[PDB]
Amino acid sequence: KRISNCVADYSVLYNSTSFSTFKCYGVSATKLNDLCFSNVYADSFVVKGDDVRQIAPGQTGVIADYNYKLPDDFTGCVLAWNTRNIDATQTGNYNYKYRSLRHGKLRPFERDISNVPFSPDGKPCTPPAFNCYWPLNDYGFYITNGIGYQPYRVVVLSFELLNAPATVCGPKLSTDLIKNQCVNFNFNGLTGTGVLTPSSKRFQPFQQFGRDVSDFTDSVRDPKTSEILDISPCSFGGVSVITPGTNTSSEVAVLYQDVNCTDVPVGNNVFQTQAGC
Amino acid sequence: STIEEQAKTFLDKFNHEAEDLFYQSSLASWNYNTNITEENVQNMNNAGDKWSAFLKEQSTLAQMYPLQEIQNLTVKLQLQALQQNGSSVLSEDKSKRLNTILNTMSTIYSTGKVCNPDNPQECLLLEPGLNEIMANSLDYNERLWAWESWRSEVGKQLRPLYEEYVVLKNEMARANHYEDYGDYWRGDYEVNGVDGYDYSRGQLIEDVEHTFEEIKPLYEHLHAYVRAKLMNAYPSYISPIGCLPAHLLGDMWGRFWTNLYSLTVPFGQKPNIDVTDAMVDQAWDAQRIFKEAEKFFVSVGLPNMTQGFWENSMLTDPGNVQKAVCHPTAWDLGKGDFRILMCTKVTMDDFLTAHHEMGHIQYDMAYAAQPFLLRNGANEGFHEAVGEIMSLSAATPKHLKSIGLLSPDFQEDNETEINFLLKQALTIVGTLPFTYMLEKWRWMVFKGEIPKDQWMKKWWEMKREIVGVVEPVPHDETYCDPASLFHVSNDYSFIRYYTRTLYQFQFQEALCQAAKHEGPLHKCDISNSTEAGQKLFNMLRLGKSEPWTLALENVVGAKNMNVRPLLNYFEPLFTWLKDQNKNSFVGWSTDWSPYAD
Ligand SMILES: *[C@@H]1O[C@H](CO)[C@@H](O)[C@H](O)[C@H]1NC(C)=O
Ligand SMILES: *[C@@H]1O[C@H](CO)[C@@H](O)[C@H](O)[C@H]1NC(C)=O
Ligand SMILES: *[C@@H]1O[C@H](CO)[C@@H](O)[C@H](O)[C@H]1NC(C)=O
Repeated sequence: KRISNCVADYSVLYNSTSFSTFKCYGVSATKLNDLCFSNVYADSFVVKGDDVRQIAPGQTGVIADYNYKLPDDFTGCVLAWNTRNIDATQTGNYNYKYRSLRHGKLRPFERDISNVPFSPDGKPCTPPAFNCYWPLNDYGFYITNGIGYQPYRVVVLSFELLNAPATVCGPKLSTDLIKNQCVNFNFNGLTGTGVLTPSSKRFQPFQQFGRDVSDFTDSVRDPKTSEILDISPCSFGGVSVITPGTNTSSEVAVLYQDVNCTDVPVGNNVFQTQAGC
Repeated sequence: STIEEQAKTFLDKFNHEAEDLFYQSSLASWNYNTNITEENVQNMNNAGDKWSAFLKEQSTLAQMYPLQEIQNLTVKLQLQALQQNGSSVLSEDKSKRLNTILNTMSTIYSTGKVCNPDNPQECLLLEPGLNEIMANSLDYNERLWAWESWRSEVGKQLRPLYEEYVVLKNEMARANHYEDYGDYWRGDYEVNGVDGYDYSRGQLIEDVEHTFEEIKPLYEHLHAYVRAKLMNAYPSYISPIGCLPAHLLGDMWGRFWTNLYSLTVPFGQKPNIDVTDAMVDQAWDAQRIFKEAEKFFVSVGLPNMTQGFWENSMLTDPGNVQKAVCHPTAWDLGKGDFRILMCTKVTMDDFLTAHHEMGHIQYDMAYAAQPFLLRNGANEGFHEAVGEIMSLSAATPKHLKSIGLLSPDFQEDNETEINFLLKQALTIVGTLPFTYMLEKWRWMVFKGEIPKDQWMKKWWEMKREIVGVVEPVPHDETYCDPASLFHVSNDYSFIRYYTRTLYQFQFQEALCQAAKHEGPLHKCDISNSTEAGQKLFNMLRLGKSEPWTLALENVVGAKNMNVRPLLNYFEPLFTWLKDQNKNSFVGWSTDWSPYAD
């Protein structure tokens, strides 16, 4: 199962469904939202209680190997929850069958829905034949059944991260704005340093990133809120010392040649000149 | 690909299909057991017959696999189990004839009843009614009449059926290349081809005789003491040097001797060991008894019980329209479904029976990981022995003091100690000669050491000789008293109880070895220490994958059947018996009889 353009936060996951088993083998378990999923494979199935641990990377089981193989290569999550009532009946739900025995383990991300008798000699024969023995045996799923074969519903999310268009990719929390400050900025993956102000430039709606005759970025649309931000480079001046003759005295004064008396770190008195502060 | 690979393939398909099939069979059985109704029994013979026919039809395929090709022992025993045809390999007429005669036995013996001689309206069956009076009544005539009538009304109806039964069962045994049905029983412990962990069939008789030779003096002293106490309770009825009447032993056939305690109490002026009154005092129900049993299981190291047991099983007597049998039975069903049937009252005997069946189901849960037809005891006696271990350990005062009854200031004088030893010894000892005589008598009936018109004379003569019990009235060839017993007419061997009894004290000593036991074997409790837990668990799960010999040498470190643990358990009580009976005669005379004088 592939999901698209959403968050997959664990908090909302918990309310809808509660997992008795909630563990990501290949990735972080809690941050199901952080991970940026592309062509994710959310694999839903029903297995008996002992088969729940069998279908897991690092542990190879005949039910796992010949029905839904989990080698270490994928990164994924096992999510099991108790569904005994729905998947079992006092008469017995024979809907589910397990391939208890098969010639070879499934390839990674390989499916087999075949119901054809297993050949012990390796040559398939007709089901009525004595030599061929069916691999798919019906699940023992009863309301009266004990934990040994009690039904449980397990989904394993196996995914190749960014092996396709990224689709389940949690949007991070946004430090949306800052005003009149030399800081770093990230316009939706556009990172730089400068002073930020509101922008009175009517960008064409289709284009979002600006540029200048100086070839630098005047302004660009805020992704979170489609409002434009003006960018200017941070202030840089050359400190120049004024002094009388060192013979005359030792006192000095400093000139900051292109900045107003605001941004100077700061000397008792300040005086702003057309030159600088 | 190879022979063993395809054998494993077939056996694993057999596991994965027989799981559901026998689970359906046991579901129908359980529906019959929790609800006795014609629809339930009609469900019972559908899946049960489907299971028997499944075994036969897949044996027709397993027999195609040769047996003498697998070097391994794990799957070779599975092939042996599937290749055993069971009871369906005979001539077409005679196999079904023996089956329907056995079914007729199971019907008539179980539903039979006896009627008042002067009133053909007062008619009652065996259980209850007859066993309760012959366990507590002081009337000679009442007990004698019940004892005679139960063997008269249905024993006659079972005698010709038993006459056909011995012949047809021996023919079935011969068709399966056995000596007799006694050899079939001796073939239950039949492991082969191990060269050191092996066990023959006649060696069963050898061991039983050799380990009962040590019981004979202890049982002789106990028989002398119980004859003296029967003098005390039933004066002017028995010879001081003779044997015992068959209706004064608490039960129908003299099997269980616990009921004699009210009339064989050594020192009645001392506090009682029976805690049924204490259990009534706290107004306990079945649920509290079973939960306390499970807590004691946790204390020794065995796990809690699953949701299915407390969600499915029947624990109290219904009484209402949904009437059902109430015999204590553990039920292995697979699929994590391990159940128990007991209609439990507030009784100390019921407490120990609850522990007994809890131990059986704990054993079943431990070996649940075994293959489906190896999901059973390594032999027949180990299941019962493990079940009785918990009853024996729980019966000690060291466990009652921790239960909550019997306020924890309990004295440790020799008076109540000897009382408890004798109370346990009645059952433990007096069940052994009866087991010996019944098993040997049936073995030689099936073998042919008794002419078919000599069954009863020899049966009662060895009740006199081995058990020291005399029939109060003469019996002709018309009756059949052994067939008037549950295990003879319902296809159950009896030596499994002897193995239970001996392995019971063997496992007692084994579980006290690691439990830092300080006193003699009688005060030993396996509670609160988990080392006995894994020491019994390295038994509790092997199943029929390994023989009982390897398992027994891992448990107690012994190779052969031994009763010396029982002798050392009862040795202080043996000295007490020798001291007490100095004014009486130790032994019994087979010539005396209530009808011979
Ligand atoms: C984003 O959502 C907020 C919350 O309502 C809203 O105020 C803002 O205008 C939205 N911006 C865009 C670009 O959709
Ligand atoms: C510093 O000034 C004083 C007085 O004007 C003079 O005497 C001296 O030579 C001067 N020294 C230097 C290094 O200019
Ligand atoms: C410095 O601040 C003053 C007062 O806010 C302002 O008039 C001046 O334009 C600022 N400097 C520059 C370079 O804009």
